[PDB]
Amino acid sequence: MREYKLVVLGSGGVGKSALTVQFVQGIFVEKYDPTIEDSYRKQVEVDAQQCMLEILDTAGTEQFTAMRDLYMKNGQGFALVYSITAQSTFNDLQDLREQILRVKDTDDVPMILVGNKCDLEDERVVGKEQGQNLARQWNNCAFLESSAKSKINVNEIFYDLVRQINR
Amino acid sequence: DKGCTVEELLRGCIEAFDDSGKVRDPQLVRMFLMMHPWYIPSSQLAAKLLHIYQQSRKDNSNSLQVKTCHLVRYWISAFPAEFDLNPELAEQIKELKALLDQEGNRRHSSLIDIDSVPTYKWKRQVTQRNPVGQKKRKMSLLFDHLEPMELAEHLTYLEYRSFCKILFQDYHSFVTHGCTVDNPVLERFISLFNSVSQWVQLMILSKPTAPQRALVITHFVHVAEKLLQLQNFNTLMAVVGGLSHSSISRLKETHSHVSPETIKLWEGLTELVTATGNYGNYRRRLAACVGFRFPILGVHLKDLVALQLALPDWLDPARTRLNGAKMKQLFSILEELAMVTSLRPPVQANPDLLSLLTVSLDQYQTEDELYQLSLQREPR
Repeated sequence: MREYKLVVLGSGGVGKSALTVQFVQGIFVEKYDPTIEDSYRKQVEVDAQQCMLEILDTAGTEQFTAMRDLYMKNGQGFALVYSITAQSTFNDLQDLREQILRVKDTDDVPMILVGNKCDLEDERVVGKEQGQNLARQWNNCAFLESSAKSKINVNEIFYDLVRQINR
Repeated sequence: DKGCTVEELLRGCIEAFDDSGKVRDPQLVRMFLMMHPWYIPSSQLAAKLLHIYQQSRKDNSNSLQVKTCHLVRYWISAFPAEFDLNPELAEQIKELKALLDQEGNRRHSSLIDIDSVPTYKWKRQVTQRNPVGQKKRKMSLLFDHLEPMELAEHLTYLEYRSFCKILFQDYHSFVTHGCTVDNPVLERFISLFNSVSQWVQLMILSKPTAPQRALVITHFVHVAEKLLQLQNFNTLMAVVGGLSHSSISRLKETHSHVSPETIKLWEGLTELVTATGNYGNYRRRLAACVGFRFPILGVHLKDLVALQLALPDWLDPARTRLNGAKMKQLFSILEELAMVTSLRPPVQANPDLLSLLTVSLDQYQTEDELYQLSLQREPR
């Protein structure tokens, strides 16, 4: 069984922690503890392969630059999450991608572009075509639209991330 | 137990004391006295204690009176900084002191004193001030000849001197907002963290030839080793992660000139502070520590933010019953962060080198500027 390090990046009001907890812990969290080792570990089958995924959530660490660089260095896949209700949260991902591309000297990095809070269609300000065009520019990487509350494309985030890692 | 309200829990904290003043279960009263701003402002809690004391006075219940006064005394002795900083809380304590002088007839009035607190509020408002036109390049020439341990020690002191200025209000505001919003003390601490990292980066990119840059890399690896020996995990992360910045990691030619022993020790230190396994190595080392320890703030901030976003504050939609688990879990972290201020680092430090270090850490370069400097040192 192969082990995957998947790092979740994003701005403040994106709810990336919501996606992480929904993916690993599920809808019922009943007892929760984020200081224990296997709180971010989930065993998952993708493309007939059994994999152990570890999610590195940058919940309150994005202000500590050293920790951010070690996240980028240590991480195999990167999920850049934005909120479809805020344009600024979408624009903030370019600098994040550049920092990943600088920590890893190459340009080819396993990465998925995620538009979260997709169910709030009445508040949407960024079109799906924006994320499609950007992911196409970003070495034609994966692009998805998800909703942690509506349980849309939660597992597919890391499914497609693992696919990109194996690709 | 499970499903408590702020009124029931405050009453439980009152009942936890003895008529003599003995505290029976100090963990509960210490928990609620620190954690209550999460749910109710401190001035309002003081007003509730005031009302309980008055209502007990009307019924001549001496036990409830003296127990309430002992709770207020423990509150003042345990968290004096908040009593100096919060004017409304101090006004509530003033009113309660007046009630004690009237009805208690100075029998319990001596139990409450608000200016017995050796506190300096302006410590959090005071910012540094240093001369212009310093040209403080003497630190550049100096740190080459500086013993690693010594340097480590001084860095520790600096960071520790900032860490002690952080109160519970700052942690609360951070965890609530996810970031530092109108939080200058914690913002200053984080800025000093990143200043240490960027200082490592600048000190390394300052040398013009690759073996010299490799030499300063080895030096910073040794100061990180000494920081670990100092049981200062916070600054360790600052320099180790600073050694893994994009600007320095892409310096392949200087990275050829670092000895393999240095590489072994360096990768060991980087593995110590890895995020793999939810910082398991770091957590295990910190748990095994005895004596003074400096936890990496940011792992624990990550835990607090995770707890805040995942679990609800209240169990009912009316927002009156406290989620007992969350409050406990949060507490288990924050108390630890508090206990760090209980011990001082076993560090000798001459203030002259402190001043030099601060002036050097002050200089700020953007990420792009350091990357450009790296490109100058080694093009593609």
